[PDB]
Amino acid sequence: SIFTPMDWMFYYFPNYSRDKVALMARQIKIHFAIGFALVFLVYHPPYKGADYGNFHKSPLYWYKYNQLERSGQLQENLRIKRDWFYDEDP
Amino acid sequence: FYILVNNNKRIGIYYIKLSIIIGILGIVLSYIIRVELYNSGNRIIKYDNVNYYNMVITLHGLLMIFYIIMPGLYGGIPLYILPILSVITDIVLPRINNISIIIVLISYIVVINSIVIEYNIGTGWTLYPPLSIIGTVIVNMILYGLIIIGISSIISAINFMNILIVIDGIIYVYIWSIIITSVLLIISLPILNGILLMILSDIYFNSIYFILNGDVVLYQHLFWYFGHPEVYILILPAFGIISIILSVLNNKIIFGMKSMILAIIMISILGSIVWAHHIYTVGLELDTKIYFNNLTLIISIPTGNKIYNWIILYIGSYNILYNGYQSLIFSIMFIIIFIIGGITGIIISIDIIDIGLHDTYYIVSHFHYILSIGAVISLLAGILLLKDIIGYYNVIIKINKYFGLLLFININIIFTPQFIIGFNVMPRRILEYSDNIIVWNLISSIGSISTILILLSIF
Amino acid sequence: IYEGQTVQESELIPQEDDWVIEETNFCLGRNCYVRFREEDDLARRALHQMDSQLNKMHTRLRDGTVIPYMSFHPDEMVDRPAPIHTFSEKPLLKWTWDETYEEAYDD
Amino acid sequence: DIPWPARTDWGGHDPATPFAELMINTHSMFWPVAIFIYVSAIYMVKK
Amino acid sequence: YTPSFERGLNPELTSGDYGDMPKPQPLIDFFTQNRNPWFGFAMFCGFNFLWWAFFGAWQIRPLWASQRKSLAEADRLYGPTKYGVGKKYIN
Amino acid sequence: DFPWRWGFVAEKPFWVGAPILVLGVLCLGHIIQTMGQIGVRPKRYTPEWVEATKERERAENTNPITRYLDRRRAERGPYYLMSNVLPYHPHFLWMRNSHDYEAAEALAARREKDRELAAKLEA
Amino acid sequence: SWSVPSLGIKCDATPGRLVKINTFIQREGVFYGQCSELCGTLHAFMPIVVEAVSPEAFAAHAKKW
Amino acid sequence: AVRSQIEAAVYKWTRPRPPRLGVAVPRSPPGTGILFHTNMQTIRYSLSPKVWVLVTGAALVGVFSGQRFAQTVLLSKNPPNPPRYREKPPVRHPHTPD
Amino acid sequence: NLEDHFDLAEYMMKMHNPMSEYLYWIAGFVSGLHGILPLLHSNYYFSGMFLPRDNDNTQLCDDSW
Amino acid sequence: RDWLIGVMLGMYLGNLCVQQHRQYRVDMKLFYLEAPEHKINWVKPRGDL
Amino acid sequence: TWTEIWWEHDPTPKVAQYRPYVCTVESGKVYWWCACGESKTQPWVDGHCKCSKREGGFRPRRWEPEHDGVRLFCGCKSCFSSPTWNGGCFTKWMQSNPAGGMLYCFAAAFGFGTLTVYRKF
Ligand SMILES: CCCCCCCCCCCCCCCCCC(=O)OC[C@H](COP(=O)([O-])OCC(O)COP(=O)([O-])OC[C@@H](COC(=O)CCCCCCCCCCCCCCCCC)OC(=O)CCCCCCCCCCCCCCCCC)OC(=O)CCCCCCCCCCCCCCCCC
Ligand SMILES: CCCCCCCCCCCCCCCCCC(=O)OC[C@H](COP(=O)([O-])OCC(O)COP(=O)([O-])OC[C@@H](COC(=O)CCCCCCCCCCCCCCCCC)OC(=O)CCCCCCCCCCCCCCCCC)OC(=O)CCCCCCCCCCCCCCCCC
Ligand SMILES: CCCCCCCCCCCCCCCCCC(=O)OC[C@H](COP(=O)([O-])OCC(O)COP(=O)([O-])OC[C@@H](COC(=O)CCCCCCCCCCCCCCCCC)OC(=O)CCCCCCCCCCCCCCCCC)OC(=O)CCCCCCCCCCCCCCCCC
Ligand SMILES: CCCCCCCCCCCCCCCCCC(=O)OC[C@H](COP(=O)([O-])OCC(O)COP(=O)([O-])OC[C@@H](COC(=O)CCCCCCCCCCCCCCCCC)OC(=O)CCCCCCCCCCCCCCCCC)OC(=O)CCCCCCCCCCCCCCCCC
Ligand SMILES: CCCCCCCCCCCCCCCCCC(=O)OC[C@H](COP(=O)([O-])OCC(O)COP(=O)([O-])OC[C@@H](COC(=O)CCCCCCCCCCCCCCCCC)OC(=O)CCCCCCCCCCCCCCCCC)OC(=O)CCCCCCCCCCCCCCCCC
Ligand code: HEA
Ligand code: HEA
Ligand code: CUA
Ligand SMILES: [O-][O-]
Ligand SMILES: [Cu+2]
Ligand SMILES: [K+]
Ligand SMILES: [Mg+2]
Ligand SMILES: [Zn+2]
Ligand SMILES: [Zn+2]
Repeated sequence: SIFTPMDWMFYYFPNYSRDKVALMARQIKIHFAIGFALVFLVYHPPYKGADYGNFHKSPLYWYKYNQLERSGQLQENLRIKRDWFYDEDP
Repeated sequence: FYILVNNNKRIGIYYIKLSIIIGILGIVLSYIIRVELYNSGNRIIKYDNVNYYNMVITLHGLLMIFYIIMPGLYGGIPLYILPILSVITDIVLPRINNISIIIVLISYIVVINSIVIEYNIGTGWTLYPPLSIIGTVIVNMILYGLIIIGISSIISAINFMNILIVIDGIIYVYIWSIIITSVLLIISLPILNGILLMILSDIYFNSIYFILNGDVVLYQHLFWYFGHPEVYILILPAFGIISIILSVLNNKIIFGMKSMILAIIMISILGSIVWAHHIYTVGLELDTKIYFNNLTLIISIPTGNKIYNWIILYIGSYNILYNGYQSLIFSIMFIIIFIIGGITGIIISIDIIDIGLHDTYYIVSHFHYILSIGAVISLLAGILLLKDIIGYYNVIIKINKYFGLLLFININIIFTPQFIIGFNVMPRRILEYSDNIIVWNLISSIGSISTILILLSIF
Repeated sequence: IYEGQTVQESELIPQEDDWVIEETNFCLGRNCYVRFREEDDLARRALHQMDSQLNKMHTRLRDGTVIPYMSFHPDEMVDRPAPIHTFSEKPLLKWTWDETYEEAYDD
Repeated sequence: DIPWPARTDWGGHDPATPFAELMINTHSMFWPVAIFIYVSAIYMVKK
Repeated sequence: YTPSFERGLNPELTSGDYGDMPKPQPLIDFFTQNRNPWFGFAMFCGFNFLWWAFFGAWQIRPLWASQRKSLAEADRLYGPTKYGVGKKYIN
Repeated sequence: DFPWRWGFVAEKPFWVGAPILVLGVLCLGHIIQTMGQIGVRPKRYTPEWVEATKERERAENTNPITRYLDRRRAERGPYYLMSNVLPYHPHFLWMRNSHDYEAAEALAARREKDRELAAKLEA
Repeated sequence: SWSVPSLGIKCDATPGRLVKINTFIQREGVFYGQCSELCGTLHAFMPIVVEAVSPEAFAAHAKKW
Repeated sequence: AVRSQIEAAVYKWTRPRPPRLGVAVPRSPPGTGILFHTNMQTIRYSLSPKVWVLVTGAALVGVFSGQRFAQTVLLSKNPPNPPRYREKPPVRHPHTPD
Repeated sequence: NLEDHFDLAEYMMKMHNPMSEYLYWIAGFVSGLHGILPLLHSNYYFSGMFLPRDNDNTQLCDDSW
Repeated sequence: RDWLIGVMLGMYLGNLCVQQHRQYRVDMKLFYLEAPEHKINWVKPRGDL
Repeated sequence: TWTEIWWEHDPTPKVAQYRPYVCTVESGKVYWWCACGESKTQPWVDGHCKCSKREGGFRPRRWEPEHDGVRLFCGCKSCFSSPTWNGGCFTKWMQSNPAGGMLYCFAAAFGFGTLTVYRKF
């Protein structure tokens, strides 16, 4: 089990956790596979994950985006505030 | 007799006595450094004699690690109480125990004799080639000491492992700490011996491993493969002592005994596969750096569990018991100090942060808080706890609140500024420095002279 | 985890209405450095040290039983300072179980 | 650029490259977490 | 220093005969430790170490007055221009 | 059962003796290390050399971000720098009247030549 | 070890390894550094000074030298 | 006057109910009074859960309310940066050989 | 025998000869000298002075002493 | 339960440094755009001594 | 609340004062502290309270200072560090008057927040 207090595992799944020695082995094996899978399935795969046009936009993104879009803040935020180096000296 | 004695308890005393004696030379070397770093410009070392300073830092590091702290925590206390904590009478291999302490002394005499007779040059305690293999004979002598010290460490590790066969009681947390430290020595020492032989081959047998077409980074891998387990070998016995002191002096059963034991085991396994965080700036592969950085952070998880288990040991203890005993204060001080050292270790584990903080005094302060304060205080705390059993006297340390307070304040003055200096930035292993770092270096120097004065008060 | 011994309600019923927890002092007394006599030679000072061992002390309860000095670890069970030979007789670690055999009993 | 007297410079100072800024921001990002770890533990060091 | 007798929130509970036992006192006495001059010297002391630990030794400033002034002039005359409140700081 | 030194110290309240000892030990440490440098007056800490460093910093625009950040912090609230109030070297005790007169003449000459070059550059 | 703290560079100069470091300097200035690997008697006496100037200034400087 | 009413209301609502023991213990025999004495090792006096929340909640409001007070009254906002004007750099580096 | 019960019986029973303690302290003192004496010897060998004068390797004012 | 106080105390003190970092990033974004401390065509090569 | 709702077999004191008693004490002298709150020579046993009469489980609490000075003594009779004061008197007061406790804790927290924020900012 992952991020699971084993006292809960003992209580709610007595038959499954009846053999504690076997249960300990599964704990090691399960987390061994996860670590192995992360390297070869999340990190390794080549030429993948570069579709930057498909950035995930969660509902919280749209809630804040629409709130600023409704007002002028979004337009004001995106506006370039300064595009010159020196100010004119009077 | 005095040299022929095989009694393990006597040998344990000899380890403590020898560490103090060698400690004086280590303290002298440490004092030479901070006096020189008081301000820019030479103070006690001539500009034409800068080679001596390199030897001072090299010996300061070597003596303190292999000749002072390791014998004190792994040879001194364990040889005294470990057979007592076990229900057995004496150590399993009595004759081996005798030769181990004698070996440590002979290696010390070889090292100090080399100072007097050989030309004084330095290459750091890590002995990085090619600098180590283009030096004079003092480097050859230092190698002989390390190899000789390695023999004593391994045979002592064999001695402790045999307790599992004869132990007639329960394996307490302290016993586990010593056993796992022995396991680390058994697996790490042979690797160290192999690479040290290669250093000798280049120095003395015309080998070409550390010249062009021979990767010098090869040494760093093999050395640090032993190097980092060594720091964990130093501290793990300290963890065992803290567990005993806190439980005994608070009359509280050790909470989560199995969690403590598994934490020690986990640290050793992780500590054996994270050595390359000492090699971030050499230009390792991207995936390699990510792996070591990720696994290095994981070491905090088991180390954190032990910290919290210690805290609950002190919480809720009876108020009527006097809490001003030096042993209790030192044990509590260790938790506060170790957290500082460990947290800074996690900061420098991030490799991009380490790019700026490698080879700076921030790293110095990191391992001083853990070793110079934490390990020493743990060794002091254990010796104080066993004062009645050991039976030493003629010192005022058992109930001395002035010594504890002054030591804590002044050691923090030495090494807190060194964190700040790290960002300024001041490199390590340096005698001169820019004028604008004087203020912080001056404050630490005042801290160093103050600490030495405090030691005279114990007598 | 350990949370003390289990207690049944019947075990808490007193045999008298005036029973209260016994007020026996478990402070062994006032101590300091062991103070030897100048007249005592090496042998007799050793006897003096052996007679000042806190781990040989106990507190006698009202029923005649004594609660001795106890420690979590056996390091506190040897004479202080530690003698050359400590555990001449192997310390016994007492385990408890519910198993029994008929030979031990008689009808 | 150069060290200056009695400066904490916690996390670094005076970046001149985008990578230099990254080093400082990374330390500042973790610094509050370090304080939380220390304060939470130390507050419970007591009887 | 013949401290006073503080009767407390409930005066009835301090109304008995104290004999030789000490009598309760105002809380200011605790902070002054009965005006022990050495607690006050050790007090003046406490503030000095604290000040050095967080702000540095400001007891050296009277001796550093002349050399600080020269440093201030050098920054203003030859150092990089400061703006606004930045002029208050000299390195 | 203790010598005079401990009997004297252990008699006093801990928080009376402790703060005095902390200050005393620190003061002794500073005094001990100051013994070996009485009257040492390096030229690089003289006013003339200090001014020259300021000239170099202005030309090199040294640490522009710290100066910017210091101004920003001060505008917002209370900002205190040790460098502002404390000496940066330990030889300040002896160098109240020390000067390097050779540097003063050279620096003045270079400043005069620079003024000529500036006028020529203005053209 | 070639260290320039302001540029965020600390790369070990190891025999047999030609390590590659990329940088992009944003502001002009002079950035000081020191060797960050113990290398012998004068490890403390081989500083690193890098001065960044405008591209037009650099082009003129490069041509002259 | 109002303080007394609110004080009484909070006092009544915060009186603790008997704890729901998370440990297996027997029932004390009926009619059993005081059996121990005051020389027993002191047991820390702990607030009841309701009181702890109210007191703890008040501190959280206090600390962050104080933070807002400082930021709005004691501290000040940055004024706009001074205008950047074209300045003349020094003619020569002070160490340029002559 | 009663005398042999305790390890280091003379010391533990507070009858030992003080010379043993003096030798231990002397041994520690000699160990410390291994850091100071070679410092003085090496300084003289390469400079002709046992110890430097502070900042003697840098430019000093005329009145410096 | 008391340990929660340490968590809340640590969170508050940690949040103080978050605010400082937050203001620091705002200041840095304005350095190259508006700060007069930022100068160009200023540093000239010293040349070999 | 151990005596109030958890355990009914320990003696329960009366609060003499929700503030500590300041007293000057001398090293080498033994003092006896009232654990019932009914003595009239607080914070010391007067010879007529429950502690003096050994009634209802109340006994005098022995105490001895290491050094001479002025020390704070528990008036609430429940401080963890009794006889000495450690702040339990305020804690026990908040249990009795939680509304007042909120006001003090808010005020103390407000001051701490302002000073810490003002200096760091
Ligand atoms: C096929 C080819 C054939 C070829 C054939 C060729 C043959 C060649 C042969 C080659 C072999 C030669 C050697 C053979 C050895 C035989 C052993 C044997 O059987 O002995 C029985 C024999 C029995 O003696 P006995 O005749 O019955 O009489 C004994 C007494 O009556 C009372 O009995 P006891 O045992 O109690 O008395 C002994 C003891 C009794 O005295 C004491 O113990 C004194 C009281 C203690 C005071 C406190 C000391 C400090 C605390 C130390 C704590 C750690 C101790 C560790 C254990 C001890 C280690 C030695 O005193 C000593 O022996 C000296 C003790 C030294 C302790 C050292 C502690 C550390 C010192 C740190 C120095 C720091 C400064 C640095 C600079 C200097 C560096 C050197 O053994 C001994 O007792 C004597 C041993 C003497 C030999 C020791 C050799 C040491 C060499 C060290 C290396 C030096 C090289 C570099 C030189 C540099 C100089 C500066
Ligand atoms: C596809 C491939 C499949 C392959 C399948 C292969 C199948 C192999 C089956 C193996 C079955 C083993 C059966 C024997 C079990 C052990 C029994 C035993 O030792 O009897 C005691 C026996 C003494 O007899 P006794 O009188 O019954 O002892 C009474 C007790 O002393 C009195 O104590 P007590 O009664 O209070 O407590 C009893 C017990 C108390 O202790 C226990 O009960 C411990 C129980 C757990 C042991 C570990 C089991 C494995 C756990 C799973 C690990 C899976 C990792 C997967 C990784 C996959 C990656 C791909 O005591 C002991 O066990 C004492 C011995 C402990 C030695 C530990 C040495 C360090 C090893 C690391 C510790 C284990 C960490 C596991 C991982 C932790 C993190 C999750 O011990 C000895 O004879 C001592 C000999 C000492 C020799 C030392 C020198 C050996 C050479 C060293 C070379 C370097 C080693 C490097 C190690 C690195 C470690 C990190
Ligand atoms: C910056 C000013 C510097 C002043 C100079 C330094 C003066 C010396 C101070 C020495 C203090 C020692 C205290 C005892 C050690 C602590 C152990 C402990 O806590 O356990 C006690 C006790 C445990 O039970 P126990 O068995 O009775 O004690 C065992 C002892 O360890 C057994 O140890 P023992 O055998 O050695 O016996 C010690 C015994 C006897 O202790 C003594 O003799 C100490 C008596 C108190 C003296 C305090 C003098 C303060 C003078 C302040 C001057 C301020 C102006 C400076 C100039 C500013 C210019 C801008 O202690 C007691 O009876 C415990 C009393 C409770 C602790 C009181 C600590 C706070 C005192 C008030 C500090 C006020 C600072 C204001 C700063 C304002 C700056 C502008 O209960 C506690 O743990 C107490 C909890 C904490 C209560 C106090 C809370 C802090 C005070 C309010 C805030 C103050 C800061 C405001 C800043 C505002 C800035 C704008
Ligand atoms: C880190 C520091 C801070 C630490 C703080 C924390 C500490 C916490 C506490 C730790 C406690 C740990 C456990 C302690 C257990 C103690 C058990 C015990 O006492 O065992 C009994 C044990 C022995 O007692 P025993 O049973 O009566 O033994 C009877 C003997 O076996 C038999 O009696 P005997 O009379 O027959 O004895 C034979 C005696 C025969 O005696 C004599 O004949 C003596 C004649 C007088 C000689 C005196 C020395 C002369 C020196 C002259 C120098 C001239 C220089 C000229 C310079 C000219 C320059 C121009 O000696 C010998 O024959 C052999 C001597 C060999 C060893 C001594 C070596 C000395 C150094 C040599 C250096 C060589 C350098 C060469 C370099 C060349 C390089 C090329 O005690 C000791 O050995 C003494 C231990 C003392 C310390 C006890 C612990 C106290 C607490 C710690 C205090 C602080 C210490 C700080 C370190 C030291 C700082 C300097
Ligand atoms: C109302 C007041 C203000 C409230 C604020 C609220 C804030 C939110 C928190 C949540 C709300 C809390 C509300 C609680 C309501 C009450 C609930 C309850 O049950 O009450 C009854 C309950 C128990 O009642 P009881 O059972 O009757 O017993 C009451 C007794 O009084 C016994 O009481 P106790 O045992 O609970 O005593 C607690 C004591 C217990 O503490 C200990 O025992 C500590 C022992 C170890 C001390 C270690 C000292 C430090 C070592 C440093 C190492 C280096 C040394 C260098 C030396 C150099 C040379 C000199 O805790 C402390 O002393 C606090 C330690 C906190 C961590 C310290 C480290 C701060 C580091 C911050 C980051 C630094 C970055 C630096 C950046 C650069 C510079 C700016 O009492 C409480 O809950 C009391 C809570 C009060 C805690 C106040 C702590 C304030 C500390 C402020 C630190 C500020 C740092 C500023 C710098 C920041 C830079 C970023
Ligand atoms: C006893 C000695 C000792 C100990 C225990 C440690 C422990 C650790 N060390 Fe240390 N280290 C040294 C001695 C030691 N080290 C020495 C001597 C060097 C320099 C060698 C040389 O270059 O010469 C060094 C160098 C060193 C480096 C830099 C190497 C280099 O590039 O030069 C790093 C980098 O990450 C590091 C990391 C760590 C970490 C992550 C731990 C961890 O074990 C710390 C874990 C502990 C904590 C984190 C605190 C406790 C936990 C908590 C409070 C809760 C959980 C916390 C978090 C999740 C953050 N060490
Ligand atoms: C155990 C190891 C240990 C210990 C205790 C110390 C203690 C001290 N060290 Fe350190 N030090 C190292 C290990 C240690 N050191 C290492 C490994 C390096 C890196 C080497 C290298 O650069 O290659 C180093 C580097 C190092 C440097 C950097 C040198 C340079 O790069 O130029 C400095 C500078 O001040 C320094 C100072 C100090 C000081 C002032 C003390 C102490 O004075 C601090 C306070 C301690 C005391 C006042 C003494 C207390 C008593 C004991 C420690 C002995 C106790 C004995 C028993 C209990 C038996 N140390
Ligand atoms: Cu090159 Cu150091
Ligand atoms: O080594 O950490
Ligand atoms: Cu490491
Ligand atoms: K120097
Ligand atoms: Mg390096
Ligand atoms: Zn009473
Ligand atoms: Zn109270």
